[PDB]
Amino acid sequence: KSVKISDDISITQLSDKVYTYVSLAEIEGMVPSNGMIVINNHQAALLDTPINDAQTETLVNWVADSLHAKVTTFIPNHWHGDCIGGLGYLQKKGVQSYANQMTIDLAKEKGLPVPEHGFTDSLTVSLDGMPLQCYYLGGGHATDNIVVWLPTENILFGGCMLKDNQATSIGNISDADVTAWPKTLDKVKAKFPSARYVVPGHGDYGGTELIEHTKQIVNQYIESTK
Ligand SMILES: [Hg+2]
Ligand code: NA
Ligand SMILES: [Zn+2]
Repeated sequence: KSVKISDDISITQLSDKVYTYVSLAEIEGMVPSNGMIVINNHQAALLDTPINDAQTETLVNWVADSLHAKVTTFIPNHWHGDCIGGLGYLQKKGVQSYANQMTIDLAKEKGLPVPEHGFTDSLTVSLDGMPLQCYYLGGGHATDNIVVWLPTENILFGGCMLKDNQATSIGNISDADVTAWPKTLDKVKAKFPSARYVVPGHGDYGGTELIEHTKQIVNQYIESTK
């Protein structure tokens, strides 16, 4: 059940420990972005932030006030705004961040907020006992794009690397590695055959079919461009 927690942010529960939110932002489009909120021992991990500090603040305050958990952790999918737009506020709030080194480096050269701990292959952050496993399986939608697996929950936040079942466009391929994209998706499917829920960057979530679907979109793109 979708729960509007603001006129722009709405949250939806997938399990007792996991929630996926959608924040909307006018830009391009009044586009909607997805992210997660993983809770344990009154500790929250925000996975991706809303387009900015304002939205981010609203969400974090809702997690506290409503979910009765304090966001102490943050992991961005990659350096794009719908991933780290609210990192500044979080840092202001004292949040520990982890991200692919690639992301850290890009945000850096981009004068963008910088996640503070950087990993290169894979990493597991124990959200007070709860494992949040991050993996860099290759380039996709963005060169630095990662996925975060919640083993205990069997939930994959594949991020902006996966498209919802209704999607039909490859999207912004400005920072994408098109040719790598299909192989990454291959590694992802193979790596999480147990995905109960697969959550993408924009749109509704589903199951592992989101992987094969995104891969259909990309391969077709690669063919359209004979
Ligand atoms: Hg993202
Ligand atoms: Na997001
Ligand atoms: Zn992006």
